[PDB]
Amino acid sequence: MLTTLIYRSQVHPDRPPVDLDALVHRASSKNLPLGITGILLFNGLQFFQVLEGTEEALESLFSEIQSDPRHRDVVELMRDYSAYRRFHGTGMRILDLRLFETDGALEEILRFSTFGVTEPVNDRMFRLLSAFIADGGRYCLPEPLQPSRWMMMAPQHLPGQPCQFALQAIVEPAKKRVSSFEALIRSPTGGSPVEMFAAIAAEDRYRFDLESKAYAFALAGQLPLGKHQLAINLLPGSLYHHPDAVGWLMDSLLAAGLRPDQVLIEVTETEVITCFDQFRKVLKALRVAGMKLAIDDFGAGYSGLSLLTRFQPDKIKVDAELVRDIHISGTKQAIVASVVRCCEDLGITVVAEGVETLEEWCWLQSVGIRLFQGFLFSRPCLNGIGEICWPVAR
Amino acid sequence: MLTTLIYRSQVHPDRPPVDLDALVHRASSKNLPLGITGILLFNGLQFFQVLEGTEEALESLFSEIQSDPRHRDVVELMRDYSAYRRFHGTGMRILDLRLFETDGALEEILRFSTPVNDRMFRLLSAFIADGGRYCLPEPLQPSRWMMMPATAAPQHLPGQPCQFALQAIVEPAKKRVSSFEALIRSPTGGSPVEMFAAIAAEDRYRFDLESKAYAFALAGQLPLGKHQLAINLLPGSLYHHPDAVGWLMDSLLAAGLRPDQVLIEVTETEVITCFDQFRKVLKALRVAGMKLAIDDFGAGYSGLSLLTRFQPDKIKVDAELVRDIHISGTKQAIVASVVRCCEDLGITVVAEGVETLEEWCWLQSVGIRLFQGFLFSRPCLNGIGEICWPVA
Ligand SMILES: Nc1nc2c(ncn2[C@@H]2O[C@@H]3COP(=O)(O)O[C@H]4[C@@H](O)[C@H](n5cnc6c(=O)[nH]c(N)nc65)O[C@@H]4COP(=O)(O)O[C@H]3[C@H]2O)c(=O)[nH]1
Ligand SMILES: Nc1nc2c(ncn2[C@@H]2O[C@@H]3COP(=O)(O)O[C@H]4[C@@H](O)[C@H](n5cnc6c(=O)[nH]c(N)nc65)O[C@@H]4COP(=O)(O)O[C@H]3[C@H]2O)c(=O)[nH]1
Ligand SMILES: Cc1cc2nc3c(=O)[nH]c(=O)nc-3n(C[C@H](O)[C@H](O)[C@H](O)COP(=O)(O)O)c2cc1C
Ligand SMILES: Cc1cc2nc3c(=O)[nH]c(=O)nc-3n(C[C@H](O)[C@H](O)[C@H](O)COP(=O)(O)O)c2cc1C
Ligand SMILES: [Ca+2]
Ligand SMILES: [Ca+2]
Repeated sequence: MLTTLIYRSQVHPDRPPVDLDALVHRASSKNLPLGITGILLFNGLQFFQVLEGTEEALESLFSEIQSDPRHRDVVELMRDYSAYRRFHGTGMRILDLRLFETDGALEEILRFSTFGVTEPVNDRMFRLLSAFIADGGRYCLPEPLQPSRWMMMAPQHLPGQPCQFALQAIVEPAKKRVSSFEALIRSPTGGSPVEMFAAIAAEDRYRFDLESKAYAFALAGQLPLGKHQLAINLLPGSLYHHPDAVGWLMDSLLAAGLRPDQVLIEVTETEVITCFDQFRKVLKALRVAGMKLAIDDFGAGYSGLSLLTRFQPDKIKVDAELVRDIHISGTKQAIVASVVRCCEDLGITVVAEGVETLEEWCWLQSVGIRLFQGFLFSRPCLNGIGEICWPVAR
Repeated sequence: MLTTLIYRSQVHPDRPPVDLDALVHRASSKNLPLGITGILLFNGLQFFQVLEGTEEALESLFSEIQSDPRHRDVVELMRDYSAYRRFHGTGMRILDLRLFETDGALEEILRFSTPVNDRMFRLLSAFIADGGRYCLPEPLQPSRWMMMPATAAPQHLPGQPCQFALQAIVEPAKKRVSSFEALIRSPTGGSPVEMFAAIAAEDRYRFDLESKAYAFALAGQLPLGKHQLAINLLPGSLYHHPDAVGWLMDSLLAAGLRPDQVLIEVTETEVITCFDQFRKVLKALRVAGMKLAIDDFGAGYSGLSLLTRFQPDKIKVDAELVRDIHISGTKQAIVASVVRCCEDLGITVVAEGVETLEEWCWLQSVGIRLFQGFLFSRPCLNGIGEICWPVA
């Protein structure tokens, strides 16, 4: 079955320039008997390749290409089924963009290429080609943000309590600064939030979720606290199945020596979406009281920034599924960069969570993320502040 | 109940400089007895104002401000309930941003106000850093444009269980018609709601699919040419007989049309509820060669997570996001982000329900080039309607 594969990559500027002549001669000669067609674009620093052929033949070739030491930062942009070949000729075509001016490159592409009965601008492949020609260095990973240039550098449990809390830090690595702490619920035996809520009767889970926060506020009250935000997770139901849940949280946090502005509530969009008029009453009560709110797991389940027409949170936490393998996904790169920009324009804080690798941290930083949560920096610490690992040079 | 109101605006660059001394002086003197506080930022071309006070007082004030001839392009950025007054003891005060060094303006603000964890402060920072971002350019001012006149030919086609109205999707910068969208009508000329209500509930999926033959027949006889044909389908009507894609393929080819010429429109709200069955339809569409568009993008608040699963050829920005975009900083930020994301992904963006020049101008400023709405073209029963173009 005919398939299209589109990727971008970049060269090593430190090494001798790649023989473009030998590359394209051997490519075109290998591709032809395998039924592989397409075009290669080169701007002096970046490669852009469109590959056409069977799914099995493109998977075999991309594996060899990803593995090729001539280039790095290989980012897949498109991979889908096709009805016709766009490129024709007994081999791989190549354009050195540096030697074309203004729109001569798009002119040479359109010489031998077929884009159907409608205008070429109606083809996604052509639009992706145009975007690389007009502005290719856009998602080119900067040299200081190359992952290869980076490397990475006590408290007891409480079984007597009905619940305990683990703390995970939100960090800003550029200033080596802890931004805030998120409280994660744990069972008396140190079990997960799943295990904890499973032990609670279903009709009592909303009330338990709200009242467990008294133990989170108390813990935060005994810690070197001072002036970091405390994020707590709540179901929206737990907030409005109660006569004054906002006022209850208010009394509970103030008795622990915390401030309204220091406490942030984390809810997801999936949880909120079914009940806007119910939630907007709760958010209003939170705002007036002085408490903050984040939209958590933004990317998982129902997620869109058109949600921001209903209300604007103080913070948006980008889901770990958008963060996962962002270094190779053109789709995830575009989406996260879009979130960063929208929130910057609206004055909404952005946190990327589930950050596990340097490659994730580096690419998230290139698209504008400054606040990070994940195992790479700091793991959740039961009833205390865990150690933070900072990325250092070399 | 305390409320915060934040907006930005632009001066008239060809008119004499307004005495801002007298403006702010009178403002501060009027604001304080009414329980209104805040500040004004000025960079030479743009204003940025924070207003604090009751919902009633700020409503009354902002209404006078919106009608004020001293400025234009008033864009509301924030309106929400507030915990406390950030500018207590300051009815109104102006800061000329050109009179400050790099962090100087922000440090002055903090010395007289009552902080990066505050949304108001972050919005203040954004205007100080890059305030010219959503500043509407001079050639894109609504007053610099005017719509043109011009002839349609609607025709009743008998012996059909349904008819189709055609509305053009246009590119005004090239005065070019991109595509035509087929909108179903009853044999009498009634709405899509009027048509489907006459069909039995369990036969509505089949009817939706089968009716498309009459849309292809229309398109082939209009000569179509190098134009796309957009058709509206329920996802359910696509995974329903086993050969639904193949049926549609046979029907369009017999009409003289090409696969790449036909685009399928499914709404964001209906797709998200059935990813699992839509996936096999997606494979068949791309093997066959037909295109896919996500319609009403934004209406189900799940467009971003949808682009994670699959990438359509086109998205059509919901008419609600287009509505009042000229005064909504929220919608301006959202649409501009969507446009930027789609540009990176190679997805075509079309704005829906474009009714006014104000909408078209601000849509243009955030990157949109394809437009659908009553401003340019109204739906025409079984034919190509007349198209109005904006002229400078
Ligand atoms: N794989 C991976 N995981 C990472 C990484 N960094 C952090 N995590 C983890 O992801 C979870 C936090 O995500 P969440 O969306 O808050 O998801 C949480 C949160 O929703 C939650 N939860 C925690 N406390 C409460 C609570 O008090 N009430 C409610 N309703 N939910 C809670 O239950 C979910 C499961 O939480 P946890 O076991 O505490 O697991 C934590 C955590 O350890 C990473 O780099 N990689
Ligand atoms: N206020 C305003 N409205 C504008 C403007 N421009 C276009 N419209 C209109 O909005 C509708 C097109 O949007 P839609 O989301 O496709 O909404 C359509 C579309 O979803 C639809 N529809 C049409 N044909 C079919 C069909 O064959 N099958 C299915 N399932 N739905 C269809 O039913 C809906 C109702 O369509 P219509 O009566 O044809 O009404 C059209 C149309 O006249 C504008 O500038 N301002
Ligand atoms: C940017 C770039 C594009 C490439 N394109 C192709 C290609 O289209 N076809 C191909 O066979 N090899 C291509 N290669 C080379 C392969 O990665 C790999 O070196 C080659 O398949 C090995 O073949 P050989 O050693 O048997 O000659 C490309 C390499 C780079 C860096
Ligand atoms: C940039 C801008 C900001 C303004 N801010 C205020 C304000 O904060 N308070 C106020 O009373 N008038 C403000 N005005 C003036 C009002 O639009 C309007 O002229 C005034 O409220 C009319 O009331 P008056 O006739 O009693 O002066 C502002 C005008 C402009 C152009
Ligand atoms: Ca959380
Ligand atoms: Ca439609």
